[PDB]
Amino acid sequence: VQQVQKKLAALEKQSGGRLGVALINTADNSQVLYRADERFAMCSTSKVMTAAAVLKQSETHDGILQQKMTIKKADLTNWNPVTEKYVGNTMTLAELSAATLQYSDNTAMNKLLAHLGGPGNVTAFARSIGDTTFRLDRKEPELNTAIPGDERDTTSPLAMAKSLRKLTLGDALAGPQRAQLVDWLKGNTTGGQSIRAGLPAHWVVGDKTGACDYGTTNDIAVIWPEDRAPLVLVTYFTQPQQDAKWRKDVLAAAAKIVTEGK
Ligand SMILES: *C(=O)[C@H]([C@@H](C)O)[C@H]1CC(SCCNC=N)=C(C(=O)O)N1
Repeated sequence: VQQVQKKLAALEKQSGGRLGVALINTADNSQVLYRADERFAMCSTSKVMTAAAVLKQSETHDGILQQKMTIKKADLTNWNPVTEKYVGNTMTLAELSAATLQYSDNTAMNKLLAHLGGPGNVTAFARSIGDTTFRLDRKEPELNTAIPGDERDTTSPLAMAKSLRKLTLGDALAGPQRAQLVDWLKGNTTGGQSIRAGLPAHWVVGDKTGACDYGTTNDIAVIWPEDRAPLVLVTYFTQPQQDAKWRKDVLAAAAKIVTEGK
């Protein structure tokens, strides 16, 4: 453990940024923490809490995931990998949730936010599940500024690890909703060079990445090591320069360091 600690600290010092790690081993509830209580900009990883809020509604509102929303050229933002393929057409909340989680579509994120009534409702949802750290303040793309010292749109590695666990393995969501979130996370197409890169290839993973200003490179995941109890891992990383380049490789190394031998 203290060896895992020295390695993480060395990884951070060599990277020149600020690293935040929180790993929860559901086998014995043990934890590997590094700046786990410090706040980091979540940017794209905040889409998990947001999608989960929509899923929560579906527990009481029958067929809500089949409800349609119109996509218009005016809704488009700086990143619409999927939504731009539907200009002038409709997308269901499920499709929007999938586009948001698996391709990190910014316009889909804003569609979900509009449906939920704004980011304050996502924050409220987080509080309803016991997360008092999480906070969503803005919409896309402003929530990605990741300004140092700014608390807007941030959370701690540990708090996000606990909520991801509650949402994917716990009781924060009901069975069908819990299963849909896990499926969406496993279908993510943007995490190939992050947490997944530092893990044995056959291990099963569900995750949500994030890449924003100040070279902030994030990733939150649920890991199933073969037939052993799943691990919940959060690797957050931010740098001194506003225009810094992303370090998906730092998250891969943090991942390997804390999960090796698990
Ligand atoms: C989330 O933090 C941002 C924001 C614009 O919504 C998006 C952008 C990306 S693509 C980053 C790196 N890909 C290729 N070079 C992601 C993402 O999931 O990676 N989130």
